[PDB]
Amino acid sequence: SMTSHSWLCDGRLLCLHDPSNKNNWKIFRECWKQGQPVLVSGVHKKLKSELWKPEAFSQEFGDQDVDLVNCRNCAIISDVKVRDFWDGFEIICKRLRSEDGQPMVLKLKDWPPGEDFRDMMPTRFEDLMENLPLPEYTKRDGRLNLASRLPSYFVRPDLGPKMYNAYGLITAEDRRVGTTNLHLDVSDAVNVMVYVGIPIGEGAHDEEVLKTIDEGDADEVTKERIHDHKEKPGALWHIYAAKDAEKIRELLRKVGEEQGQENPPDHDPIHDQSWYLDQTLRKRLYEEYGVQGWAIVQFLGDAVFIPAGAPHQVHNLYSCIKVAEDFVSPEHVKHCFRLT
Ligand SMILES: Oc1ccc(CN2CCc3ccccc3C2)cc1
Ligand SMILES: [Cl-]
Ligand SMILES: [Cl-]
Ligand SMILES: [Cl-]
Ligand SMILES: [Cl-]
Ligand SMILES: [Mn+2]
Repeated sequence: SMTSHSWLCDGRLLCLHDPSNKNNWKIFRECWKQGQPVLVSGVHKKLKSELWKPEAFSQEFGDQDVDLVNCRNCAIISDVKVRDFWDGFEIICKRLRSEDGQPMVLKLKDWPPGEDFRDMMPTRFEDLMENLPLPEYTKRDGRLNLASRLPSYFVRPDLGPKMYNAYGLITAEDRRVGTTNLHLDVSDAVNVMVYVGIPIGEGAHDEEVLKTIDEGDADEVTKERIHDHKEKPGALWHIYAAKDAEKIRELLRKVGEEQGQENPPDHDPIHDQSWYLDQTLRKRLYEEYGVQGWAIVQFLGDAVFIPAGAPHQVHNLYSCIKVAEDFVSPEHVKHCFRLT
């Protein structure tokens, strides 16, 4: 039967099933007030799927100049054409190669750049903004979005949305690297998976993806989405409560020191955006500091709600197109205040 919601992370994470149901706020606000993330499935079924294809992005925008990042070593690839990224999104034999001659796992940096999404892609902008879940929270003029209503004593989000485009991580060694490193934001955010690209050429990569999900501490209900429903998994997230941020900074200072980094005793390893918590570091955070996170697999059409002040990291299982919008809920506005 079709139901309003279910629970992931062994009862710790709300999953809403109908992205446009006007009754969702009744389910959402109790979990949100506690500082928990929330997942909403099914947003892909509301979108014009022809607007979100990698081939359309290459055809329409391919002559723009951009920078990429090699996810395996953090090296910047400067001043290339955006088609050089998009044409290798799913076809491995078209990817830019590293010195060792392997195809690179690449992230497209800051594209569209700054606040330019609305001006460069007005039809995409309309399609996404009109179909965001929890619209009183997430729409620029929503009654529970304080983004446009606050004085300069608060840090306001930029005008969005923002696009996040990167290849999938492939090997056993890649399991220890992030697409986006551990960091926190002072605004709330909703992040929608609009396209998952399962590649070809090295097409038969199905078992390292299951081992990544399993080692990432993903729940059994999450594994039933793949095996029973054949949903396409895009990315593995770890999210931590805002109240656990200082204990995470203590762990990463101790590890920085063990590894011969020479940081002052006050430095901020979360703001630095330089760490990915692999299986070893997550176990150590739990055993040594008592801190547990939410391990979330974001499938095609899933919208992840990230509370302000919550440390989070992202590991792409396949090639992903994500679009995220920032907002300021009254529940979490304290995290963007500039005093005390
Ligand atoms: O795509 C769909 C997914 C689930 C449903 C099922 N209904 C059940 C009633 C209800 C009440 C409150 C909030 C949500 C719901 C969802 C319908 C469509
Ligand atoms: Cl909070
Ligand atoms: Cl457009
Ligand atoms: Cl709402
Ligand atoms: Cl990063
Ligand atoms: Mn972020």
